[PDB]
Amino acid sequence: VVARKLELTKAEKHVHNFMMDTQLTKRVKNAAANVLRETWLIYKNTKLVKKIDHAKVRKHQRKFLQAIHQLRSVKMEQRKLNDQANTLVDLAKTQNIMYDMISDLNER
Amino acid sequence: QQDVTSNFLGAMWLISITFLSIGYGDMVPNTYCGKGVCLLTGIMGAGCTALVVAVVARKLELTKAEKHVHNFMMDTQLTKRVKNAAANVLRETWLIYKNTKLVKKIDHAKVRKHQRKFLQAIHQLRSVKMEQRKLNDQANTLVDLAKTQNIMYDMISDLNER
Amino acid sequence: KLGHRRALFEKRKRLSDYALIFGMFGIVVMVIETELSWGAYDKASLYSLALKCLISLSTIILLGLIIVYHAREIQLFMVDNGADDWRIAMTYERIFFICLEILVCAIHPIPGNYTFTWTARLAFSYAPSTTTADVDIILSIPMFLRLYLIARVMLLHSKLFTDASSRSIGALNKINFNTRFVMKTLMTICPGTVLLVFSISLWIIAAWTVRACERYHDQQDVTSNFLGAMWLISITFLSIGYGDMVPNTYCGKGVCLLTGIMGAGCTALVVA
Amino acid sequence: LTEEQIAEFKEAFSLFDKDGDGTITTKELGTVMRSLGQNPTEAELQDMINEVDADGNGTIDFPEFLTMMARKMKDTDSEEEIREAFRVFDKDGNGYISAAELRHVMTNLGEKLTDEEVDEMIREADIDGDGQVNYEEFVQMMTA
Amino acid sequence: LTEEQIAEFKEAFSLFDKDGDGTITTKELGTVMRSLGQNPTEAELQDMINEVDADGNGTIDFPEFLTMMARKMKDTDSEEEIREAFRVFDKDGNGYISAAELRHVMTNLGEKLTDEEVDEMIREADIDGDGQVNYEEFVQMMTA
Amino acid sequence: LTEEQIAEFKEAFSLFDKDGDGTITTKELGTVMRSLGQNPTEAELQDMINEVDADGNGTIDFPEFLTMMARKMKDTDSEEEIREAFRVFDKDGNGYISAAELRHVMTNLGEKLTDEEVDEMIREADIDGDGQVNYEEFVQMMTA
Ligand SMILES: Cc1ccn(-c2nc(NC3CCC(F)(F)CC3)cc(N3CCOCC3)n2)n1
Ligand SMILES: Cc1ccn(-c2nc(NC3CCC(F)(F)CC3)cc(N3CCOCC3)n2)n1
Repeated sequence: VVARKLELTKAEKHVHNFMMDTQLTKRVKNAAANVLRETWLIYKNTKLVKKIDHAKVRKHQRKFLQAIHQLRSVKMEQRKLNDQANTLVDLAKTQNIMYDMISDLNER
Repeated sequence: QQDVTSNFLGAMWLISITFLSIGYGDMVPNTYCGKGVCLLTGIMGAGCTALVVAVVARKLELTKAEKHVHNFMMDTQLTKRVKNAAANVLRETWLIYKNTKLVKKIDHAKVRKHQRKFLQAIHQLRSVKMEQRKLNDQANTLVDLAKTQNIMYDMISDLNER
Repeated sequence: KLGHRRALFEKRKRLSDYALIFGMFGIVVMVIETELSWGAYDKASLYSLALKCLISLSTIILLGLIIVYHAREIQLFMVDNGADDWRIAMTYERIFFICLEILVCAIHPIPGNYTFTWTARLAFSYAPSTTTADVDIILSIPMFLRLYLIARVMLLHSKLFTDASSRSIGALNKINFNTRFVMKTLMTICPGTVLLVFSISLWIIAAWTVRACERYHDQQDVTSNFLGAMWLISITFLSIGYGDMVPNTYCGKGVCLLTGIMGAGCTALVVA
Repeated sequence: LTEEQIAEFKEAFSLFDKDGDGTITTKELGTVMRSLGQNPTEAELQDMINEVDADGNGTIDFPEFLTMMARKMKDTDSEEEIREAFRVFDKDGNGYISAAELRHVMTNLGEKLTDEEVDEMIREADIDGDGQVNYEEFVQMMTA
Repeated sequence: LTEEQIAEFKEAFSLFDKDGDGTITTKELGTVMRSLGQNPTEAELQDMINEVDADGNGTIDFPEFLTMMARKMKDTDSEEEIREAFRVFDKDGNGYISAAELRHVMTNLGEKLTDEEVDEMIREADIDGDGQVNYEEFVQMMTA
Repeated sequence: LTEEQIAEFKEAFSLFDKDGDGTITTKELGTVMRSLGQNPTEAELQDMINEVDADGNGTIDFPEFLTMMARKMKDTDSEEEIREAFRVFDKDGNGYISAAELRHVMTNLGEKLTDEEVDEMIREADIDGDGQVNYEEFVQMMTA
């Protein structure tokens, strides 16, 4: 009984997906912004400065990998949602429409 | 008075083995308050066990992207055995024919050994082919239908229109 | 660069094999020493030192091998990610795990002779008991934590998770070959073997551990009996009960709790 | 390159070929992917082999295969990671980015910069001379 | 209105529009709803977009989008519920109900009234003059 | 053949021929397969009929399948198994194998022979005069 009652209904999933997507869209942008910032700042500190301070360059090269990993993880989480979101589409709803269209095409 | 159930660690152990439904050990409450608390713990544990049973069956299943690689690995591993088995059966057939026809004197121990290995070769080939069929017909069942149905609907609509 | 990568892989694998060989020897010698000390010879004999110096030497060599292995893997990281300085690879998580490995692998019963006072409350009768114990009992049992090297050796020696083409296809599909993936794969290829090996191994290990703990405060030979411990572990794993056998020490109760939790997990898995 | 790796590639390189003709086919790949449980579209199947080619014939062979297998086996390549994180903020998809949303995101969206750094970044990468910033040219220039 | 609400509404309006043009398309809505897991029909999408609109064409913008957000946050204890209450007993979709149907329903179906109240209600609702009661006018008369 | 054996297969045949015709067609078999949960294609049905075809006719009667029976209960057949063993290494499907491939597989795959045995086998198999060996006749020669 508990396994029967655990799951949500259709109308609840239809809004759960909306909330999840709305949350994920923000993180997929924060991660990209951090990646771009780290790349630019590395290039500036390694080329434009007359002298070179290696501790700062090393710290920025360390943060670059963190940014890349976070972006990749968030994109994977975003991909996982669509696979279970598109499995809720019924078949008997469009089956009748396709059958009627095929019948009309055959008749005329 | 003897410091059994008034011991903090004794109460911890009692609650742990009452939640999990193992028993009571030497530790029984002397008051109805203890028995009430133990009953509450037992009911909560009985519910939580079923919830964990439901959870594990969902958390121990591969996602689609992992299936797409699992199938590739399994197929590229089975293709080798389906060839080793055939090599062995062909070898045994050739040796049987050679030792039974192209010789002056017939030695029967060798012929019997080769006829014995022939059947094992046949059985191994059959088993490997069965595993390959099982993999194929268990793998070709996770293809979605919404995209293909939409494509067919659009094609039917275009054909009806024109 | 392919040759350099191949050489690094081979060296890392060989170091892992040597580390496992040098850990199992120490565990076995500890088992023999604990068995024979309660009997033939006491702690003041020359055999005590003669058999603990072996343990200490094995520990030193094991620490050396682990450090060399970690240096090799840092070199491999530098090759893979395209870096020129090794300080880039040193984050907080890496340092924490290296220190944890060193600390876990650097425990053993040191040579010497020290004593300790142990008070326990007897079961089913609530009568106190006082003895004098050995400090080696607190230092010897934590040595079973070394068993995590078997996982590393098996994962590194597996041909199914090593082919270059499979790694390339997985990279194209944007998935990672971590330990969760391999565990999920073996839980589908063959779950019976996985659930059987772990059960038997934990069975003997915990049955010996309870006896080694509880032989001190036991006089009537109940929980210091090997078969009694085996029966106790069997009926605690399956949640039938305790019979008339309860540990007299908190070590026994901890071991029994671990057994019970593992048993509930295994029962759910077998249900699936 | 060790001979063992070459043989390991040639095995499962002989895959995707149901006739053993020593060449690739846009239908053999479809059959293989159907066998593994997928079913991509014709355009996607074309793009899969289009993204790695150097002759324009629409057919690759052992050299290109080994070329792609050389990569796709290491860790972070530090090039695709910056290839993305632009398309996230790139809407139309032609390959140009306006010079105002860049300032907005760099000043607002997470671990924000300051005005001096953003102004310096905009002053740099001014090859185009217009508001439309070419991010592809900014790559291979800031990371050459 | 606190600027946080406006910012949230603008962030939500950024959805349904994967073009950056600031204009809701009857195909963009279909794509979004397909992403969420639904496949409405073209007529259903047309009705959904035509339920609220200001200009003649099927175009909704942020000024045309923030109108009903305020209404949908409250509890619709208004004439909206009476609309479905009337429509339950309304067989055809024209919107007219016969008087005898009201008599029978009010006098028989649940916490029944007394015939005096029903006669008074019919006399007060004698706006049609024929017997084909228009419930919209009655709704406006009752709720004002 | 015992009386019980003769009376056997009669219920199965009646199940196949649910018309009283006395002969088995290519449509009743399709109906039976659909009943049991399978939906084979027309080519597969034709091939299944052909594999038990009496001489040339596209129909099966009661004397036809008695020949097939009492053969599908003999376990090892020692000919069909060698047939699939040859077909595994046969790529195109015409029914011919190159000699070099045979040498390679016999000297490399599985339990391996030595060059003397392989050379002797090829010399004894030189009943072709060319690279193609025509294993079909070789099967008859080997199995005697
Ligand atoms: C399971 C499997 C087997 C192959 N897979 C696969 N192949 C891809 N392309 C290659 C191009 C060179 C080639 F000769 F090898 C032919 C195929 C691309 C690709 N991708 C990238 C796009 O998102 C989906 C995964 N997957 N996946
Ligand atoms: C999950 C999801 C996302 C959107 N959903 C949704 N949108 C509706 N219309 C909107 C009104 C505001 C607008 F500006 F966005 C134009 C389109 C109507 C609607 N309904 C009412 C009819 O019964 C089905 C649910 N659902 N549902």
